[PDB]
Amino acid sequence: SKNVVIYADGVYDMLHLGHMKQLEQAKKLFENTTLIVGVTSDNETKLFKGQVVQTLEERTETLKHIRWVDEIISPCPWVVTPEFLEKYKIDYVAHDDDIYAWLKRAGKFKATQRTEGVSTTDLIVRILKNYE
Amino acid sequence: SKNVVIYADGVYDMLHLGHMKQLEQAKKLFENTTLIVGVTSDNETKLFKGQVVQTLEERTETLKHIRWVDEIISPCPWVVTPEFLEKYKIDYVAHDDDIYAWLKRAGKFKATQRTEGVSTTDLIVRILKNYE
Ligand SMILES: O=C(O)c1ccncc1
Ligand SMILES: O=C(O)c1ccncc1
Repeated sequence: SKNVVIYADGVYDMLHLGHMKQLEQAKKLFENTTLIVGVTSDNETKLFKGQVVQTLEERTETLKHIRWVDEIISPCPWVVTPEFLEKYKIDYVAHDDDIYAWLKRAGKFKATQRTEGVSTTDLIVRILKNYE
Repeated sequence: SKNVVIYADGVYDMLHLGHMKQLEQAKKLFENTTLIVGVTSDNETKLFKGQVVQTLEERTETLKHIRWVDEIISPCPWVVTPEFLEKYKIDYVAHDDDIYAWLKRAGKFKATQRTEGVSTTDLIVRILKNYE
């Protein structure tokens, strides 16, 4: 039945299994979907969120290799607007966890979940606790 | 035309863009392929190659999220045998760079290439040279 357009934005820095579980989840919200991933720009991220270690090109080249990803918007806008939804014909925005209030109010919000500990920072911890 | 079975084995530890470029390359050796990825066991790797930081389960869960990967054998045998080719009906083995001599001799070897510097170890270097 109807193909549903899903939009998930993020930094997607040092992409780990937690990101991928999230993308798979968005991708499978409905039986027939197109998953659009948005990749935040270097400057906006570092100005609003924090340090990023991978460039925009690098963070986006990786997402191209993920099975669940159908389209990539890179760079994507930092805030999602109603115009943005209409331009890309987006039916739902998928993200963890108001700045999402207006999307919930419109019934266009689908919550997805983070997976803890599986991150690339916590992997060096493992390498490092080879040493007392 | 004919669907070609491709087999690429590896450790696939802390999967980076270099691994993924390799898998994409194997996947696209022929127009119609099935790419089988083999994931080496924890013990055999640590006994023959070196330390691995991710478990077998973890290294395999990640590969499931890669677009190019059609089938996963986990754990895969450490050495590839002619029996192994017949059991999984494999037409070509894809790997970098003899222990591949017999496969070349049989015309069943397809070379793929590593991409340098894009590895997860070299990313902490980048984080770290935030400090003089
Ligand atoms: O990663 C995030 O929370 C984010 C997503 C989209 N725009 C800005 C930040
Ligand atoms: O990563 C490798 O070189 C390897 C591949 C398959 N069997 C053992 C080692």
